Amino acid sequence: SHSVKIYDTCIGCTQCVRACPTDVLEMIPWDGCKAKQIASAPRTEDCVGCKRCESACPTDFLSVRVYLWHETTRSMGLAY
Amino acid sequence: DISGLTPCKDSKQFAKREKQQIKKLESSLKLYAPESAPALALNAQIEKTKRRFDNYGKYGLLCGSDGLPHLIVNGDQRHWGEFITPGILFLYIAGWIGWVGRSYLIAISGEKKPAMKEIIIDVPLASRIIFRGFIWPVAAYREFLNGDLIAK
Amino acid sequence: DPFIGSLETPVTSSPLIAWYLSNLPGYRTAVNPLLRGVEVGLAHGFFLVGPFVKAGPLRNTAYAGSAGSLAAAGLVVILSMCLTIYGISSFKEGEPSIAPSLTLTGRKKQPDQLQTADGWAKFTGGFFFGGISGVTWAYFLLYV
Amino acid sequence: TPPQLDPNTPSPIFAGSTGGLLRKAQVEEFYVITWNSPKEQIFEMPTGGAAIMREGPNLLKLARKEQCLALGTRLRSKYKITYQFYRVFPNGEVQYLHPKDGVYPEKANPGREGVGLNMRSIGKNVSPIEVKFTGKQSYDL
Amino acid sequence: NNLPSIFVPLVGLVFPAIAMASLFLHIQKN
Amino acid sequence: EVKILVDRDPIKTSFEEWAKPGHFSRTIAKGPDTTTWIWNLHADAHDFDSHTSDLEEISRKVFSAHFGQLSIIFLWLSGMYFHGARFSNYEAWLSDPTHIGPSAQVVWSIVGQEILNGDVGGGFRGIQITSGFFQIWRASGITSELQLYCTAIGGLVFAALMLFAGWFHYHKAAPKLAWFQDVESMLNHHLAGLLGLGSLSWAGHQVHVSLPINQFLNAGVDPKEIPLPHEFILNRDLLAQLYPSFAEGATPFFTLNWSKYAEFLTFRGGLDPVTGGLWLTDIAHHHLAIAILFLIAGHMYRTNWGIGHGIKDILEAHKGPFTGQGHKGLYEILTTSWHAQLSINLAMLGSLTIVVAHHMYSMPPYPYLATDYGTQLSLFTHHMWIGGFLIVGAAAHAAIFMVRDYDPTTRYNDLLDRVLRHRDAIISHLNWVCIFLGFHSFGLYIHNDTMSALGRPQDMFSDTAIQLQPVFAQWIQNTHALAPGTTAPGATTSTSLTWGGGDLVAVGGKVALLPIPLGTADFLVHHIHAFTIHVTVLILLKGVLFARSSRLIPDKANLGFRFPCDGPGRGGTCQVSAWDHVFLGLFWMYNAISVVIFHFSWKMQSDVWGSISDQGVVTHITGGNFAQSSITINGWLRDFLWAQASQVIQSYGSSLSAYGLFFLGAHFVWAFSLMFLFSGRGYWQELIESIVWAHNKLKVAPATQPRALSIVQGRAVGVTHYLLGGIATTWAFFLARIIAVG
Amino acid sequence: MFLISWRGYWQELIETLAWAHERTPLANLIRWRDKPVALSIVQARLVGLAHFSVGYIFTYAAFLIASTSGKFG
Amino acid sequence: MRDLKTYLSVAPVISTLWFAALAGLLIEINRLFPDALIFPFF
Ligand code: CLA
Ligand code: CLA
Ligand code: CLA
Ligand code: CLA
Ligand code: CLA
Ligand SMILES: CC1=C(/C=C/C(C)=C/C=C/C(C)=C/C=C/C=C(C)/C=C/C=C(C)/C=C/C2=C(C)CCCC2(C)C)C(C)(C)CCC1
Ligand SMILES: CC1=C(/C=C/C(C)=C/C=C/C(C)=C/C=C/C=C(C)/C=C/C=C(C)/C=C/C2=C(C)CCCC2(C)C)C(C)(C)CCC1
Ligand SMILES: CC1=C(C/C=C(\C)CCC[C@H](C)CCC[C@H](C)CCCC(C)C)C(=O)c2ccccc2C1=O
Repeated sequence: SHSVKIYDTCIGCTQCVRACPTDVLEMIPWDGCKAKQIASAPRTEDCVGCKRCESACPTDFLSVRVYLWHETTRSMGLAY
Repeated sequence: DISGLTPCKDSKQFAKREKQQIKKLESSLKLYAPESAPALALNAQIEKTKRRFDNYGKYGLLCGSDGLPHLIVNGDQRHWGEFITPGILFLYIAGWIGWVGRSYLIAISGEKKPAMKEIIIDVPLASRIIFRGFIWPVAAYREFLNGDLIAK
Repeated sequence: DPFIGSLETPVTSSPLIAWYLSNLPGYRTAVNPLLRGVEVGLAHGFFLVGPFVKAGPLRNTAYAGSAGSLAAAGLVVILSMCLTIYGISSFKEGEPSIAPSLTLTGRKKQPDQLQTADGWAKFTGGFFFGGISGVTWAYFLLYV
Repeated sequence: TPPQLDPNTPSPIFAGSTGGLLRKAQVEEFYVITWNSPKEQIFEMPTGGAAIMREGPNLLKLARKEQCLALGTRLRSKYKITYQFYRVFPNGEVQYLHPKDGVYPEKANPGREGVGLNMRSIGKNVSPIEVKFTGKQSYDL
Repeated sequence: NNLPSIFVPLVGLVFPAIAMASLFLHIQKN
Repeated sequence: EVKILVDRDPIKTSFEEWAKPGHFSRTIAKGPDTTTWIWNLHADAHDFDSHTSDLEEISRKVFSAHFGQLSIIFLWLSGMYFHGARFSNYEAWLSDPTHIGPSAQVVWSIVGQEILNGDVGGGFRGIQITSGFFQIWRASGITSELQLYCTAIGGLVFAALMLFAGWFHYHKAAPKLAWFQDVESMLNHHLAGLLGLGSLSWAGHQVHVSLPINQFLNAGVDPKEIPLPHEFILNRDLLAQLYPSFAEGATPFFTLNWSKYAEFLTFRGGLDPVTGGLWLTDIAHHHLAIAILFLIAGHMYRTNWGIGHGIKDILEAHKGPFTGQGHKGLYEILTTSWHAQLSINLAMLGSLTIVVAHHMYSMPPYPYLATDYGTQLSLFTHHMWIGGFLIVGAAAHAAIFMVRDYDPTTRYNDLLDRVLRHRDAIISHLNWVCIFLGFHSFGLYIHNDTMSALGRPQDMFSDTAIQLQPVFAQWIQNTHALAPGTTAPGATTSTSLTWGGGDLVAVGGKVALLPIPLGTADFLVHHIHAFTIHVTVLILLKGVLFARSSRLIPDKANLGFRFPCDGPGRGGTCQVSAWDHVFLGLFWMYNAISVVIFHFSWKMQSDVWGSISDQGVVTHITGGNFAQSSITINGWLRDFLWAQASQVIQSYGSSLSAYGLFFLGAHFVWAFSLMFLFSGRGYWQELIESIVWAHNKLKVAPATQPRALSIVQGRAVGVTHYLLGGIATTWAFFLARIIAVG
Repeated sequence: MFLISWRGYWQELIETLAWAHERTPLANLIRWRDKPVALSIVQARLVGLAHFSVGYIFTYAAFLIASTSGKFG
Repeated sequence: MRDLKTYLSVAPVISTLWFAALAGLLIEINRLFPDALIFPFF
């Protein structure tokens, strides 16, 4: 299972949550931004590594980071 | 004279090469009629070859053992025209081009969207800028002395 | 079931094809694996005898067929090895069979014991014996 | 939200294909997606070909979660239909998978616990030399 | 003598088979 | 019903849209932020389907582009004719075609390139051409240069007319959508009008102009003494002296006693001994028959009247054992999108071009064409390459249609769904076939090489040790040889001399044609051809079928048609789009065509071409070493690549030197392509960062920030350079060899 | 081959081959223990580099030794 | 006239005009002086 981390530079535009193809990220209430929300990655075990969340993130550098890690049946995208 | 090289007028292989070229040209020349245009063209080619060899002999180059001219880039005063003078001319031309380009870039940097000026050049401004390159060394030296050449 | 990754075609589902495939020794579930392996090895060795003696390096000399026969036997040995290890890495000592439990209709049937350590061991032994016997029979019939 | 159940829902009209379930479904797991349609219409299956969804409740079996989510997002985008999918294990356990709180992830919901949050800039991570000879990683700290 | 006729087949064929079988069994072992 | 529908002044002609680049797309029209903008401006220029969504504008743009292409083609033809008229030795070559090499280009005398003016012959110096235009002009009856000048002027006029027509049909009167969607009338006019009438007129020209002039030339008359072509029309006495049937006039044609025209409408076949080509009477007869057939076949579809057939009715009312209801909604699909039609036409045109090359090399239709080897080689290779490229493009357009124009709700077809529902079996079977064919075909060669390298020539697959003969091809050859005796009583001889059986034909001391033997080598090369074709088909079909979705990626259609990948996840998803499949199949098409042309060249040089002495012995160019040296890879490398490259590398200082230079230059380009195929974008971007810093230090930073090329752009550049380098290398080698030795 | 063609094509081909192996009779009795997958990116790059280097070295060594030993001068 | 002049100032057109003029000048210079290997004026 890969590792997905979220930093505090997020502005809560909800693009990463919409971009995820396996329902890994969601949004929670927060306090330190105008949008009053921040993303989170509870369902880490379902990540495949497509890095679409990093593709859709407006910041100087990404506030969501994906590090590849130990692979399994789910992360390898195998249907057989 | 230098590095065991022979002056090109003295060397015999130079004349041998000229003889081979003339014979090769005449071999094809013999086919066509004397009044035909190909004969005139081949005669002009022969005259050009003779003139080229005469000029190469006159200019004082040094053929090697194989009979072909060699170039000396040492800086010896007897061979300054082979390398040094064309080098100075090339440096002058390249400095002209670079100075003109940099001046145009700095001139168009002022506007709000210089990209549209780069993709679509404006002709009057470039025409005004181009002729300032005739004095590029003086301007470059003065800008270096002042301190406007290098960005800070 | 339309949502299973398989299609129904005249070739894959016909009474003749079904009968012919179910009567093959590799699909007889009730029979113990040794008798199936013996037949499989006999057929495989009898088939394998030919090409070695017909296209061998010495095929033009007088020794040819004999040499070819020997080569065939050697191949069988290698094949037997390729079976034995396949058992050791697949089936444990105490685990039960892993064959499908229910038939196409839906009736519950006894799983095949071929997918077991003892079953595979019997199959390999029968295959080796049958292959050697078939190679010997083919050589004797061809050059006597 | 309380997880629901899918006792006896029928299935859409399909002619069959070779893109269906494989040995992993019998051995490891598979997924089940259920939705509700107001009228009978033709849609495109993720495995190739077209199928027809009966009016009322519909149920489908797939191999991976990505196919389920793609079909669900296509349904929501085009037909404006609510859907939900579960994961099924060989032993018979059924686990509710799609929206766990009852609301879609893109909508902020109170009472949600935050996981994987680092209260620093991405450039404040320590060098790999500081975490050497230990089982941790720089981004984990 | 005739050592090559005994040693070349051994190294060429038997030893690779033994090593391959041992390595396959060790890899597949749980 | 069928009607003419147009719109008046849909667009206004002005230069305001010329000033602003990229007006077609708003994103491009916004302005250049980085350099990538420029690279986009040329990529989306011709993608009319993405500029808008209305079919009418797309159809009008397509029509105008067709008109512009026709104008360009007419300009090219006019230029060729003008070069033939002015700078050429056509009149000298006409009298002595065997001993004079054609030439139609003259090089200036600026630098020293005057060595390129070789001694072609006939008191002329220039570059020898291999286009085969001189044979066409001779077969047309042209015996002067004024006619060529007039033809060039007419070509210029027609090009101007085509350009004006394009402008008029885009900016003044543009047809509506219903005009383009009338396929029955278009088919009727293309069959009866474009094809039948043109061939009928050409047959009339051949009957009235080409045959008498060619007969006079073949008799031995000087070209300057032949009567002008209009004299034959004006003077019936001359034609009566030549062909007495004309004395009867057109009365026999209406009298149905057509046998009287047997003098200039024959069915003999074979090659003409004097010129080594097909009989002109046979060509005129064939054109007349083809005109009749096309005129009859052009009245099949119902347009504006009761009689006729409906294409939709024919498709829908089709019932068969394996098909069933089948073709129900194909008419709407074919009449809705341009990409399906483009793919079908591209594939058909490629196949037709390959067939054209084969039929042209087999039976030479022009006089003094078989004995000119360079022309034959150039025509064969050029047509093969064009056909391969078209066949490749067909699959790409099919994938484009399947990606962006396919919806199963509004327009549903049963056959397409059935095919899409079992793609795995098709792909698996094709993969197995490719693996089996490749294994056998290449293992035969590797076994031959190994057996020959070990001093065992009796264990190879050759004509002497283990024979694998093409029995079916030999049976077909024997049947064709025996065909005119009993099966085709009308023909005096067989259609071609290729069939085993008959006599040898040679013109002017050089062999024209003789029967071609078939052995083990032909078997092996044919199987290699089949293997390569199967692999290319597998690649293209896998690209087409899995375009919409796949087991790995269930939503590939949302990403589009041209995307690099999906990400580093799932183990890696590089090159999953259909564009990558086409880019990969280009390489295999190149490989297959190269193998085919190599086989053709070596076989023709070894077994057919040659010279004949007075005694009657035939000496071939390479002395028949194909049957024993082409069974191993070492033989292919030594007896073909090493032996036949002597001429190209030794051409320095002669009139062929240019070819040698190309033989080097192409090589360079090939190596250059590797730089774009082995690397990635990140390294180049990181290097450009430091270069940009060094620029920034001296205040020469451009507003358009430099950016490295995109992944798709890099792949396209690499494949383009690879193909160009390989093709240019083969071109230079072939031309140098066939000009220096033949 | 390893230096131009990339992973997705081969992954789809492997999936199709796995389906073909699973569906056939008399060969579905034999089953694998490790799921077959296509090579990784870095692994494929390494394999291509190794092939390139081996071919380079062997070809040049053969040419040099043969040319220098044929004449012995 | 304004739009035509603006179009004529685009990069490819100006580039092709400049390079055609340069090529013509170089060709004419090489024609007037056929061969040149060293600078002989000094
Ligand atoms: C590394 C060492 C090696 C050695 C020593 C051999 C040795 C031999 N090879 Mg093999 N081979 C090798 C590697 C090697 N190979 C590789 C890497 C390849 C792949 C290219 C091949 C592919 C190959 C082919 C394609 C052929 C051979 C054949 C031969 C035989 C040639 C002698 C003869 O003329 O026939 C004398 C006659 C014989 C048939 C010998 C019969 C007795 C043999 C040795 C069997 C003894 C049986 C025994 C039970 C073997 C199994 C035990 C197991 C541990 C190996 C001989 C057994 C030929 C052959 O065997 O014919 C079918 C042949 O056609 N080899
Ligand atoms: C790829 C194709 C290929 C083929 C077909 C051959 C073929 C041949 N090789 Mg060569 N060879 C090849 C490539 C190939 N080679 C390569 C790549 C190398 C390495 C450089 C060599 C090196 C080599 C050596 C060193 C030798 C040969 C020799 C031979 C012969 C030995 C045959 C034999 O003993 O075993 C045949 C064994 C079999 C078990 C046959 C299996 C195939 C059966 C018939 C399957 C057919 C399937 C059937 C239709 C299934 C339908 C089922 C249905 C009924 C339900 C044979 C003519 C030997 C020689 O001396 O010959 C003169 C020899 O010594 N080969
Ligand atoms: C019998 C008359 C007729 C003729 C001769 C043609 C001939 C042609 N059509 Mg077709 N067409 C016709 C009827 C006809 N059409 C009708 C009724 C329709 C409407 C259903 C169409 C719809 C149509 C389309 C939509 C397109 C064509 C295209 C083409 C051209 C194909 C290019 C090529 O193959 O090179 C052959 C090259 C030559 C023979 C050039 C010779 C020039 C010809 C003789 C021009 C005269 C043709 C015109 C119909 C008559 C003038 C009428 C006008 C003055 C009032 C070719 C000029 C394609 C094309 O290239 O577009 C330009 C194209 O895109 N046609
Ligand atoms: C019969 C005519 C034909 C037509 C009308 C089209 C039409 C179309 N194609 Mg298709 N295509 C064809 C044949 C055709 N194709 C063939 C034969 C192939 C196989 C190679 C393809 C493969 C293909 C691909 C791979 C793609 C298309 C796409 C497109 C669209 C974009 C066109 C574009 O922007 O290019 C404008 C022009 C260029 C970019 C010029 C590029 C420079 C070329 C490659 C250089 C050739 C150099 C020259 C021969 C050598 C001399 C060098 C000298 C200059 C120094 C357009 C609708 C593109 C698309 O996006 O579709 C949606 C797309 O991606 N086509
Ligand atoms: C010359 C080098 C080369 C070779 C040999 C191959 C080989 C192959 N390619 Mg690749 N390829 C290459 C370069 C090469 N490619 C390049 C430059 C590209 C451009 C990116 C591609 C892109 C590509 C694509 C896009 C595809 C392939 C596919 C294939 C396979 C075709 C099926 C088949 O013929 O297998 C039969 C086997 C052979 C021809 C290989 C040689 C085997 C010989 C006979 C030796 C056998 C001897 C023996 C068994 C060895 C044992 C010795 C050992 C025990 C020590 C095959 C593995 C196709 C595929 O995989 O589909 C099936 C496919 O779709 N290739
Ligand atoms: C080469 C060329 C050219 C030229 C061309 C030409 C010169 C053409 C011509 C053409 C022509 C010149 C044509 C014609 C046609 C004709 C026709 C098409 C006709 C028809 C007819 C008919 C159809 C008839 C009918 C009838 C009958 C059947 C019977 C009786 C009655 C009648 C008579 C009615 C150009 C420069 C352009 C361009 C480049 C190339
Ligand atoms: C392949 C190809 C080519 C070629 C082409 C060609 C060669 C073409 C031709 C074409 C042609 C050759 C055409 C023709 C046409 C014709 C027509 C179109 C006609 C018409 C006619 C008419 C219209 C008539 C009318 C009339 C009269 C006048 C009289 C009587 C009545 C009537 C009404 C019938 C090239 C090289 C370019 C390249 C690309 C490809
Ligand atoms: C070499 C290379 C580059 C670098 C290539 C670049 C930057 C292309 C440069 C093209 C030209 C030479 C740049 C300048 C173009 C202007 C028209 C110049 C105008 C000035 C005068 C010459 C007129 C990549 O960006 C790349 C990306 C992805 C995979 C492989 C590669 C790759 O191999």
